[PDB]
Amino acid sequence: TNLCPFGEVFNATRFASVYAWNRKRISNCVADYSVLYNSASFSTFKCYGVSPTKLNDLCFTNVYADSFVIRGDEVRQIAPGQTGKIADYNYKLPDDFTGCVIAWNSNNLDSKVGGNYNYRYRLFRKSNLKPFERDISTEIYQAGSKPCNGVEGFNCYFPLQSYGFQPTNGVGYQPYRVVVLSFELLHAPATVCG
Amino acid sequence: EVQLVESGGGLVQPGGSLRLSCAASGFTFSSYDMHWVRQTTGKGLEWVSTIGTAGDTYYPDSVKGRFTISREDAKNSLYLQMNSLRAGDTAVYYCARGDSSGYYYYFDYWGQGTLLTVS
Amino acid sequence: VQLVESGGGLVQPGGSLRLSCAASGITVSSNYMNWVRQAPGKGLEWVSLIYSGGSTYYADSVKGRFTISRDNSKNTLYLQMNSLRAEDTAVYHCARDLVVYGMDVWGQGTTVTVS
Amino acid sequence: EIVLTQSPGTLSLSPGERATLSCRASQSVSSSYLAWYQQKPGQAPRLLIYGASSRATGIPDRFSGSGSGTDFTLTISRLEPEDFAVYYCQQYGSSPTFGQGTKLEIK
Amino acid sequence: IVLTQSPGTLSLSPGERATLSCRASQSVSSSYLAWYQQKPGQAPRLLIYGASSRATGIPDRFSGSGSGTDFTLTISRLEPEDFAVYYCQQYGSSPELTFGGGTKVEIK
Amino acid sequence: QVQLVESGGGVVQPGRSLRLSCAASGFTFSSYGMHWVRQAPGKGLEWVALIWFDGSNKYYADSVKGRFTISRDNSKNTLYLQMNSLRAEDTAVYYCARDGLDLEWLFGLFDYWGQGTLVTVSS
Amino acid sequence: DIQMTQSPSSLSAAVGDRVTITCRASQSIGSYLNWYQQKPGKAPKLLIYAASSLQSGVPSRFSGSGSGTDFTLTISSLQPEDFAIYYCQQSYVSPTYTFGPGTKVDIK
Ligand SMILES: *[C@@H]1O[C@H](CO)[C@@H](O[C@@H]2O[C@H](CO)[C@@H](O)[C@H](O)[C@H]2NC(C)=O)[C@H](O)[C@H]1NC(C)=O
Repeated sequence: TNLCPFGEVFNATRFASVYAWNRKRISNCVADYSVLYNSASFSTFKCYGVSPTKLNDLCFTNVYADSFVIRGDEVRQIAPGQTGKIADYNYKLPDDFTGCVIAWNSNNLDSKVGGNYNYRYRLFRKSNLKPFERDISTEIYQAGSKPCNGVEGFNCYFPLQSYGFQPTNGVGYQPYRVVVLSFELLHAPATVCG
Repeated sequence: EVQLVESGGGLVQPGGSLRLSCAASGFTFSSYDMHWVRQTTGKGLEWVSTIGTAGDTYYPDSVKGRFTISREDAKNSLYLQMNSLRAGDTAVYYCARGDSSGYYYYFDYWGQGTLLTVS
Repeated sequence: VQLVESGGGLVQPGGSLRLSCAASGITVSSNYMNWVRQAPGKGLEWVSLIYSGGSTYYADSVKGRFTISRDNSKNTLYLQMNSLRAEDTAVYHCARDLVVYGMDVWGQGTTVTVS
Repeated sequence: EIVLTQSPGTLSLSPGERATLSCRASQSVSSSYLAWYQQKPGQAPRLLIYGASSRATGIPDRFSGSGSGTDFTLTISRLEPEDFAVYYCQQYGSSPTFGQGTKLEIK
Repeated sequence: IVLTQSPGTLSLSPGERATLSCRASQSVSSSYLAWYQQKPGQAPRLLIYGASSRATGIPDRFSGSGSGTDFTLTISRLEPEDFAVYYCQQYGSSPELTFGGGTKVEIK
Repeated sequence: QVQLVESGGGVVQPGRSLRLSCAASGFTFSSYGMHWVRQAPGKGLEWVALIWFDGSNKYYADSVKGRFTISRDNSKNTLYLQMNSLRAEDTAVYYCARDGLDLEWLFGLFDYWGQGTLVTVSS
Repeated sequence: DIQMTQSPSSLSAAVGDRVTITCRASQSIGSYLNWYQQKPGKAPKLLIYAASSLQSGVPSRFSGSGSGTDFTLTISSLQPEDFAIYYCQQSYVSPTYTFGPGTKVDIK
C-alpha cells in the first residue's frame, strides 16, 4: 500500500508523441486524487461515466494512464464519438468510455526558439483506427493504384508529419500535454478498491 | 423537509457584484455536493458551478474566472460570489443537492430561487 | 491523372440533383477528397471534405442539405444536393487533398444552375 | 474560424517587374498549411506553392514565397504574359479556408 | 548484448538447402532480430527484418523464422551470387545495438 | 532508391582530428534517422552513433563516447561525424546508413547503406 | 458541448389519456438519462433517473424506457395534477451537464 504513480505521469521531463503514445498500468495502490484538485492549472477536467467529485468512493480493478502531446486547438477530439485526424488515425476511445481526461498547457516546457520539431502525428492511413489501439508503422502510404516500393515521389508519401511549436505562436496552435485515466472495470473480481 | 431558501437577489448595476447564499436544513451538509443551476427564459436550465467535498471547483467556459463558489460547514451556508456581471445574466438561480446511485448522478432536492436582474 | 465531372444541369428550386466525379490515376477511397465551388463574380469556397476513413466535413452554409458519398467499385466520388436554393448556382470542382501539400489534382468541373 | 484577407485587391504591374502579393490572417497560424494557387480564366486552379517557400512540382522558378506568422508574401521575379491570372491563398484549420482572390493586370 | 553464430564456415554445394542460426541469450524484446548480406568489398544490405519478413528487393528464396532465443534464416537453391558473409543484429531499444560475427559460406 | 555517398578519409598520426561527411538524396532528409557503422579490417561490424530528425537526441556507443560528435544539417542534406583524439584502433571503414523505424517506439534498423571510407592511423 | 433535442414541443390530451414524450441525444450516451417535472413557477422535481429507476416517492403511473440515443417517458392515465413542463437531462458527460429544451404538456 503506497501512493499511486500519479506523480510522474503529470510531472515527467519528456512526453510522448501522439502516434507512439505510452501507456502505464496502475494497480495495488491507495488512490490519492488530491493532486488533481486545487491545481488551478488543469485547463480541461472532463470525466465520462463517473463524476469527478465521487472518485474517492469507487472501486477500480485497473487504472490505465495514457499521455500524449497534441495541438491546443484539437483537444476536443479526445472524447467518445468524435472524428478527426487524431481521433481516427492516432488515438481512439470507445463509445462507452469510463474515465477522466485531463489536459493543461506547456507553452514553455516543450517549445524552443526556432521550433521544436520533435512531436509528430499520423497524417495518412487507409482505414479507421480501432479503439484503444496503437498502430505504428513507417510503410509509405500508397495513394494511387500503382504499387510503390520505398521511393518517395508522386503518389507516394510519408505517413508521419511533425508539429511546429514555437515561442510566439497562437493559443490554439500551442502544445498541450493531455492525460487519459481510463477507470476500466473488469468482470474479474476487483482486487483493488478505493 | 430539505428546504433551500436562496437569498440575495436584487437589481444590480452592470459589472457589479453580489454574494447570494442558499441555507439548508434536515441533513448533514458536509457529505453531499452542492451545485448552482440557473433557469432563463431563453436557454432554459443551465449548470453554473459546483463545489465538492474536498475544496474542488468546476465552472463552465463562460463562467470560469468570473464567478466563485464557496462552502461554510459551521453555518450550513453555500455561497456564490459573482464578479464583473454582464447584461445577459438575468436568470433564477437554484441551488441543488447532488446524489448518486452507483455511477449515475442526479439532483434530488431543489430550492425556490431568487430573481437576479442587471440594469 | 484526370478528374472528370458529370451530372450538371438545370434543376428547379427545391429539387434534387446528383453530381459525380470519376477519377483515374488517384484512388477515391484512399485520399482526402474535396468539393470546392466557384460562384460567378466571387472566389472559391469550400463545400465538403471526406476523409480516407469515411469521416465527413461540411461547410456551415450546406449543413444538413448536402451529402457526400463514394463508391470504391466505380472509383467515383459523388455529392448529393437536396433542398436546393438559388445561392447554390456555381461551378463545382472535385479536388484531392494532401493537407500539408495542398490540393494538386483538380477537375474541370460541372456546372449547376437553379432558377 | 480563420479569415484571410489578401492585399491589394487588384495589383497593376508590367512584365518583368517583381510582384508583392500578401495574405494576412486574423490569428497566427502554422506556416505548414499555407498553399498559394493560380487560376487562369475558364480553367481549373493550379498549385504554385505549399508551406511557405517550397515550389510545387512542375512550377517555374519565378514564384518564391516567404514569411511566417501572420504576414505572408508571394514574389515573382519577372512577370511573363502567362503570369497574369487570379491568385488564391489557402489555409487549413479544421477545414480548408480560402481567400478573396487577387488578379494581376497589365499596366 | 552478446550474439553467437554457428557454424561460421558452412560447406555447401550450389543449389540444395542452407541453414543459419543466430542463437543468443537475453531473449529479444518482441521479435527484433535482423539479417544482412555482405558481398565482398561492398556495403551490406538487409534481407529479413522482424525475424520473418523481406525487405524491398529481397527475392522469395530468403525466409526467416525464430522466436525467443533460437532463430534461423533459410535459403532455397542458391544462385551463384548468394555466397557471402551474413550478419545478424539485435535492435529495438537502448544502446544495446549489437552485431553478430560472420557466417560466410563456402562454394564447394 | 536511396543514394548515400561518403567523403573524407586517409592517413593521420594519432593525436589529431578528422571530419567525415555523408551526403544523401532520394528521400526527405528531415524525417529519417541516421547512423554510423564502422568496420575494422577482417573483424566485424560495430555501431557508433545516432542522431534524430532535429539533430538533438544523440546516442553514442559505449566505446566511443567522450571524443566523438555527430552533427546533422537539414538545410544541406549532409550528415557529419567529427573525430577527435584518434587512437590506433580507430582505423576502419565508416558506413552511413538510414534508420527505417519511427525512432520512438523502436530505433536501430538500417534500410540503406552507403559505400564506405578507409581511414588509417599511423606514421 | 452536447446538444439535446426533445419532441414534440406541445402535446394536449384529455384526462385519463396516455401521454408519451420523447428524449433524443446528439451522440450515444447509454443509460444516463434523468427526467424532471416543473410546475409553473414552482421548484422542479426529479421523477426518474437512469431512465429505468423510480425515485423515492413518485406516483406509479409514470414509467420509463429507452436506451442509446432515444428515450421515452410513459404516463398511463393523466391526472389533473400532471400538468407541467417536463425536462430530460444526460448524466454521461461530467461536470458539464446539459439539459433539454423542455416540453409543455397542456390540459384541455
Ligand atoms: C508536480 O510538481 C509540482 C511542483 O514542481 C507540484 O506542485 C506542488 O504541489 C504541492 C502539493 O500541495 C504543493 O504543496 C506545492 O506548493 C506545489 N509546488 C509549487 C511550486 O507550488 C505538483 O503537485 C506535482 N504534480 C503531482 C501530480 O504531484
